[PDB]
Amino acid sequence: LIVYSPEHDGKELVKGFRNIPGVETCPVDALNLLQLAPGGHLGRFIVWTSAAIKQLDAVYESKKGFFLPANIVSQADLSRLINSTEIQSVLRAPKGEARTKRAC
Amino acid sequence: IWRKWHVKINQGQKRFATASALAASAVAPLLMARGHQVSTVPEVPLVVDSAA
Amino acid sequence: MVAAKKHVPIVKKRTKRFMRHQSDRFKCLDSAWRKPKGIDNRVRRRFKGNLAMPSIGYGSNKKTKHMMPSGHKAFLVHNVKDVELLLMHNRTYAAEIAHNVSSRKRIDIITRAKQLGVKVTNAKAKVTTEV
Amino acid sequence: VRYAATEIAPTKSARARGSYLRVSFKNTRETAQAINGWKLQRALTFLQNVIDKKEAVPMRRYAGSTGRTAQGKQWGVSRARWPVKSAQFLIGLLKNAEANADAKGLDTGNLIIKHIQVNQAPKQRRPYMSNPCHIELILTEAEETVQKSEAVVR
Amino acid sequence: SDEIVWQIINQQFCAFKLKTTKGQNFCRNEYSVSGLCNRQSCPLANSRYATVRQSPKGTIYLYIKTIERSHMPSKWWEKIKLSQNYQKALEQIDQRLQFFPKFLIHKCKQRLTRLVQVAIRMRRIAAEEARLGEKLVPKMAPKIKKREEARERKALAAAKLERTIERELLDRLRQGAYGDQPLNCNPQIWKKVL
Amino acid sequence: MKVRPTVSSSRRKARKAHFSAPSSVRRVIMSAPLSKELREKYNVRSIPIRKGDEVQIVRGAHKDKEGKVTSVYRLKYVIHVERVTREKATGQTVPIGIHPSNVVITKLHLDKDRENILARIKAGREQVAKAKGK
Amino acid sequence: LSRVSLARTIGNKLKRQQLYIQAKKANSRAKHEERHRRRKEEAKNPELKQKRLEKNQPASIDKKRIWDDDSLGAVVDVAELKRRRLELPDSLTSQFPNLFEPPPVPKILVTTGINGTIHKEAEEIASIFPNATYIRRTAHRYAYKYSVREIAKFAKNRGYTALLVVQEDQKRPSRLVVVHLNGEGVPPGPTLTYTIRNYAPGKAIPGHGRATNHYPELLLNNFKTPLGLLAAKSMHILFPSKPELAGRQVVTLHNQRDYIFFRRHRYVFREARPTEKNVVGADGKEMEGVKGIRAGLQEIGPRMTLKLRRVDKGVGRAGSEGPDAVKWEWKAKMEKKRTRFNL
RNA sequence: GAGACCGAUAGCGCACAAGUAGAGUGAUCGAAAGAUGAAAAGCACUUUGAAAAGAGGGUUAAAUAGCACGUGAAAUUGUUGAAAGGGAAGCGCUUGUGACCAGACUUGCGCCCGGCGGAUCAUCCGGUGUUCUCACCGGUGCACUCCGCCGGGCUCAGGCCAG
RNA sequence: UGAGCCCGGGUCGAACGGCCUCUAGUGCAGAUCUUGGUGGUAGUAGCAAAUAUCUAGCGAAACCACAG
RNA sequence: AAACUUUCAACAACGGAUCUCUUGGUUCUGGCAUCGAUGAAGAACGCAGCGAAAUGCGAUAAGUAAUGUGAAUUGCAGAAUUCCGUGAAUCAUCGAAUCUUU
Ligand SMILES: [Zn+2]
Repeated sequence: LIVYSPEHDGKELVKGFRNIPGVETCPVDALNLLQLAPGGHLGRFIVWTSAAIKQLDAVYESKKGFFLPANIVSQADLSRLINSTEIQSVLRAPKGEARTKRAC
Repeated sequence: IWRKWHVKINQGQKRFATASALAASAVAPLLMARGHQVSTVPEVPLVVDSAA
Repeated sequence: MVAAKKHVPIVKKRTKRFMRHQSDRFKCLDSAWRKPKGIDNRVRRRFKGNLAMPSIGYGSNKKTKHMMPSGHKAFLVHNVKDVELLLMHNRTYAAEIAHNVSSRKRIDIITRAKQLGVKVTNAKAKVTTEV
Repeated sequence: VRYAATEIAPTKSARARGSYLRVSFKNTRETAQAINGWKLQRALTFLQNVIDKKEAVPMRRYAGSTGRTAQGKQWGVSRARWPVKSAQFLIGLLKNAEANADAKGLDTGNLIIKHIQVNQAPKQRRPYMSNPCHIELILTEAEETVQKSEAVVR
Repeated sequence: SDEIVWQIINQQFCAFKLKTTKGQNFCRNEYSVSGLCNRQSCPLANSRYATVRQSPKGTIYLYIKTIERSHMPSKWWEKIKLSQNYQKALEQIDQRLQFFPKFLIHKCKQRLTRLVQVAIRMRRIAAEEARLGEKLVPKMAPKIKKREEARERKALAAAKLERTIERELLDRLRQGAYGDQPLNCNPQIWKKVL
Repeated sequence: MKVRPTVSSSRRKARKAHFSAPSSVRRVIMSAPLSKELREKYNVRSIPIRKGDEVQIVRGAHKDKEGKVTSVYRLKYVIHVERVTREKATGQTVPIGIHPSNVVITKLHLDKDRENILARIKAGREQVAKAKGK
Repeated sequence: LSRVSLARTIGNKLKRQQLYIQAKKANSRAKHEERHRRRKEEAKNPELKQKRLEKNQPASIDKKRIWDDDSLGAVVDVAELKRRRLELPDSLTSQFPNLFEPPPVPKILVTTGINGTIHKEAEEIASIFPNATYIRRTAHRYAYKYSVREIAKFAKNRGYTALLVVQEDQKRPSRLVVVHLNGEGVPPGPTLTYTIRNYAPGKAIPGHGRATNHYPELLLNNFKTPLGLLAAKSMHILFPSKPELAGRQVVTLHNQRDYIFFRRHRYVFREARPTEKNVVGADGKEMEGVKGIRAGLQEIGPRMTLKLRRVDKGVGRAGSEGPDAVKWEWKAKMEKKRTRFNL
C-alpha cells in the first residue's frame, strides 16, 4: 500500500501505480482500515513517503473528539515483567517442578 | 430489501482500529504472518524520499 | 532400523461401525449414525439385543489416536514443500499424497520422501517402473 | 489375481440388435427365455411353429393363468401361452443375425444362441402405458475340439 | 511485543500455519527449527531465534536472529558456516548459541543431526538407483489410454485372427512348406491336395 | 480498469453483444493482424479481413498453411482459406472454418477504401508518436 | 440434414426433436424404396451390379495409410522399395549384426520385477517359449536387489540366449522387456520394451486346451517397416528355427495398426462339413488346392496384446552409452493421425 | 450501470413456440420444455430387411459424445456367475466355511586398514557482497586436519508373534 | 466414540479445495407433504369414454409398513 | 433332477438426480420525458423459391428513398448483381415516402 501526501506529492503518482496488479494507493489524510487490515488480518506492507510521515504526525492531532489511546499495559513484554530482578526478588521458593514424578 | 445491510460503528472505535492497524503495520513479523514477501525489504515502515 | 516410533500397542475398542436404526430396511435411510429421538424407541432405551449407541467410553487411547497400523499418523501432502515439513517428524508421520495431484508431482513427492525417510501410503498411484 | 472369463473371438460370433420395438416386454422375454441356449435351426422351427399354431411357449416368472393343455408337458410348466408378434420380431432378428454370420464367414449350420437379452425400452407417452423393449441376441459357433499329439521324449 | 504478536499469530491467523485434524499444527515457515506451531518454535513471535538450514551446495549453516535487527527484514539473519565434522559442528552450535534458551540449542542440534543423516541417506539412495537403473515414470494419460483402447478394439476387429491363421496354415500346406509326407496332416488330406 | 460510466464490464452483456452483433460490427470484430513486412510498410497493426486477402494460418492444426481468403462467413465468425479444406463422408471437400484471429494477412486486397483505412490508422499512430516524442 | 445441425438452428428442443424424427421416417422410407428399386434393376440387368461393386468399395484405414518418402524409424515398406530397386535391409544388418551364421538353439531366462507377485503369470509366459526357466528376482522381501544388467551378465555366463522381464501393474502383467544376450565376444544386444495390455491365461479362455512340449511354428504376420522387421526378428530368435511338426502347435504374432496380437493355437487339417464354405484367399476367393479342406483351431495359450515402446542399444537405458543410446522411442505425438503406423 | 441475489422443481407464469399449447358459454385459468462436438467432420459405401431397426465399415482426441446426443445417481428391469430356501423375512453379539482383495521393519548406522578425489585444510594469493565480521567465487598444492567415493574386516542396533 | 474425513480402482472432461474470519433461502424418514420418475396387484379384471364360451391383439383401477 | 423365490457381483436397460455452464430472471442506482381524429393501444387479413414458427413490413408489402460504412448474404437453390465503386449487405444510421380491413 502506497501512502503519500497529496499536498506535497500530488496525485500524479496514483496514475502510475494503478495498472500494477496488487499495489494500492491511499492519501495519508484518508487512511482506510479495509486496506490496512485486509480480511481483518493485521500487518499490511506499507511504502510511505517522507511527507506521508510528516503529515502522519500532523493529522492525528486534527481529529476532533479523538486522542491517541493510552494502553492499559505500559510494558507489553511479559518476559521483561516476570523475569526481572524486581519480581524475582520477592518470589517464594518453588513448590514443584514442571513435571511431577509419580509417587505411587 | 429493508434488511439491515449497513452497520453503524462509532467513529472513536474506527479511529482506534485504524491506529491499531497503523501500529501493527510497523511490525515486520506481523507483515510476514499476514502473507507479505518482505524478506528483501530494508526497513518495515518502508519510507522512500518524496523526490522519487 | 527405520520404522515408526516405539508406541504402546494399538487397541481398538470397537472395529465395527455404528449403523443408523432401521437403515438396512429403507433405501432412503443412509447408514450414517442418527441418534434415535422417539420415546419408545428400544434402541434409545437400550433394551437387550438391540443396537448400541456411540458413547465416549468407546474412545481411543490418546497415545495411539489417529495412528495407522504401521504406527504413523497420516499427513496429507499436495506438493514437495509439504513433505519437507516432515524432515523432523519422519518416524511419527507418513505422507498421504492428495487425490488431485498429477503424476509428475507425485514422482517428485515420492522421490523426496524416500530421501527424507518418510513412508508414502499411496506410492503405487499413477506411476510405473522403467528399466 | 482372478481373471474373468474372456469373451469369445469376434470372428466366431454374430450379434443382432433391435431397439424400441413395439411388442410387449413380458411375452417377448418369455419367448426369448424359451429359445435361449438352443441351436439356431431348432429355434427357427419353434418360432415358425408358434407363428402358425402347433407349439406352446411356457411362462414361469411373468406367468398368467390362461391355458392349461398337454403342450406344456415337455417343459414341465402347467401354464402355456402362444404370443405371436414376439415370435415375428425374434424371427426377424434371427435372420438378421444369420445374414450377419453369413457375411462374416461363419458356418451357419453350427450356430447356437449363446445369449438373448430383452430389456425395457422407454414407455410410449400417449392412463394407459405401452411397454416396448430392446432385444440383443448373440449367436456363436459350436466349440471345436482338436485331438492332441503325444509328447516327445527328451 | 513478542507476546502480543504471539497472541495475534496463534489465536487469529498466521500465513505459515498448517492445521491438521490429527492433533498437531505445523509451521510452513522455512526458518522454523521444528516445523511445528508452538510458542517456543515460532520464528516470528521470538525476537531472538536460531535455526539450521542446508544450502543447495550441501553446506549447512546456522542462522541467528537478534532483536536489534527486527526492523530490518532484509537483515534478519546472520549466517555461519558449520563444519563437515559432526562433533566440531556440535561444538560450534554450542559456542555460537551460548546463553540462548535450551530449547533452541536442543532443536538446533537435532536439526543438524537430521540434516547430516538425510545427506548420508541421500548418497546411499543415489548409489542404489545408479546401480539398479530403475526409474519411476508416469503411466498413460486417460486420453491416451482411451485412444489405445478404442484403436486396439478396432484393430482386433480388423485383424480377423483365426481366419488369418487358418488361411496362412492352408497356404503353408499348399506350397509344400511342410515337405513331402507332412507330419501335420493325414495322408488322405495330402492326397486330396495333390 | 474501466473509468467511463458508459462502458460495461458485465460478462452477460458482453456475450450478448458479441453473439447478437450486426454485420458491420461483426466485420469490425473479424479482424486480423498484418504481417511484419506490411506492419513496417504501412505502419498499421491490424485490419478487418476481407475476401481476396492472402493469409497464413498461425494457429490450429492447419498451422503454416497459406492461401487466399475465398469467403468471410460473418454469421459463423469464420473465414474460408483456399485449399485448407476437409473431406466429408461422401468425399465432398468442404472448407474448414478458421477464425480470423488465427491468421496473419501477408497480402492485402488493395482498393481505394482500404488505402483510406490504412492512411487513417497510420495518421493516428504517427500523431501519437509525435505526442510521445514531445 | 448432412450439412445443418437442427440444434444450432432451432432454439426449441421439442420442435427440433419432432423435426428430426420426421426426417428419420422420411429418410428411412426413401432409402428402402431406392434400394428395392435398385435391387429390381439388378435382377433385370445382372451386369451393372458387378460394376457397382467394383466401383463402390468400402473404405478402410489400412488402405488410407500414410508412408514416408531406410533407417529404423522411417515409415517405409521394405519389400516394395526392394521391388523398386529390382525394377534404400542394409541399415538393419549394419546396426544389428547379431540378430541379422544361423543363430544357435535358444535358452530363455524369464524373470519379474523386484518384488514381483506374478509368479503363475510369468511361469505361463515362460511355458510359451521352448527351453525357458523362470527364476524369481528377490527370494524373500528383504534380500538383495539384483539389477537387469547383473542378471543379463549372469545368464550370459551360463549360456542363456535371451532374458525376459515381466513387469506388473496392479498384480497383472504390464510390460515385457526382451534382452538379447548374444554370445561369444558380442556384448548383450538390443533391448525391446513392449506393453502387455489385455492378458488372459489359458484357463480364462472358454473351451481351451493344454499345450504339449512340441516346438510351435511361428506366424509373424504383417511386418513391413524396418522397425517391424526388427521386432519380427527379435520374436523369431526367441523360438527354435525348426518346429516339431508332429505336435501341431502354432504361435501367432499378428501386427494390426501397431498392435501385436499374440495367440497360441493347436490345429488339425480336416475335411469341411457340407455347410461350411471354402476358405477365401487374400485379394481373390477360392484358395487353389485346399477347396473343401479347412483348419480346425483350439486355443491352448494365453491371449495377449503387445505394443513396441522402446528399442535400446544395450540392456535398458542404463547400459546404453553413446549417442546411439536409444534406437527408437514411442511418443504419443507419433500416433496423432490414425492412419500413421510404426509397426 | 451494477450486486456477499437465483442458477433450469431455483430465479418472473415464461432462459426454449410463453400469456404460447391447452381448458372453460364466458368472466377467466394457464403449463411442460435449456447443454452433441473445437469444428457437422451429422456416419459415405457393402450387406439384412418395410423398422424412430441391425451387422460390417467410416468421421472424431473420444461415437459406452450418433441431433434418443456433456456427466449419467437411486427407485425399478434383463442377461451371466455364485450361494441359500419352501409352516415369514430383516437386526444385535461370536466363531466357522467358500470366494475375492490387501500385503507386515520405509528394513540401518558406527568403527579399523589401503587407494583416489575434494575442501570449511594452507597463518597462500586475488576478487565480490555484507548485518563489517561474516558469507560467496577464481587460482594454487596435500606437511597437518576434515569430508566424501572404491576395495577389504569387525561389532552393534533392528518390526511382529509364540514357548 | 460419532456427525464425518482421507487415500486406492473405474468413469469423466473444466474447474476446485484447506485454513482464519464474515454471511445465510445452511443439514429430513414421516406432514392422507409438493413435483417428477418407477413398481406388486397383473399380462389380472375386461374388449367399456379415450386410445354365452375359447383363442390372437389391446389392456387398467382400488389397495399396498413388512407377512399371515 | 428341473422350475420358482431371495441376496451379492459384472454388463446391459429405465429414469434424469448430481457436477459444471448460462444471449434468463430478480433487486438496487443514475440520466432523460416521447402515444392518439396528421387516426393511438389492441384485433384481423395478406407480402418470401423451398416458411413450418418467430420476426419484419403493407398492393412501393422479410420492404422503397436519403446518409454512412466499405465487399457481402448464406440452410439449400439462382443471378451476365456488384469490386479503384454514387457501391454488396437478413449492414448500420435515419430527417423523405408508401402505409390493406378494423
Ligand atoms: Zn506459527
